[PDB]
Amino acid sequence: GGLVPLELSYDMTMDDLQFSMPMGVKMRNAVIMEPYMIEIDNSMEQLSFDHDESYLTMLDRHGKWRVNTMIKGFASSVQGFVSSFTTTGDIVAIGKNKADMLLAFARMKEIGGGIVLAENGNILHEIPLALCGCASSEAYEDVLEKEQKLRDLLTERGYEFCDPIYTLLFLQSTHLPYIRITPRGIFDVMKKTVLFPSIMR
Repeated sequence: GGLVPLELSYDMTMDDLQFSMPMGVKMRNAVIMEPYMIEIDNSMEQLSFDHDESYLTMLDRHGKWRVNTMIKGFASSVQGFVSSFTTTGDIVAIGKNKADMLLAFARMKEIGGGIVLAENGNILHEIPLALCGCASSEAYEDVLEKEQKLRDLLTERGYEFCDPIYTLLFLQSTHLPYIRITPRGIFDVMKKTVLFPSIMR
């Protein structure tokens, strides 16, 4: 557990894992994304491993809003993956098992923020916020280790692009084409309009 956990005003529940919009974001490379029409049944607690469409939920750090969409091409067997290591402070949850996503979120809060990869009821890997980037040169090695391991695991589970941290960091960047996830919902960068909107929690 955590003596000093991330004191978010909310816990992530199954109600934050309701997916309904027919459109998701598809990775062209590590950062460039385009709209795509979801081709699979996004009502299931567990998604199949024979495709590369994963649930993606973006959650307000303050718990007011959330965006429930799909990301195609991030991975094909990531069960639960949560990161609070964003420049906005907002929370990203990606995966194919809603229970593992909830578990990774709870564990992320327990360790005081950061990155948590969970799988089949267990925590596969975690990086506390202090080790997600090299804030202190003293910790460089540790950072590197924590990072590389994460890479390896994500690469084993279908992440084929160069840098998943890059991906996560630029999901909300409305100046990079072609579609982004914003507090107002998914966002068409070229037409500068909200597509399907966010949900008030």
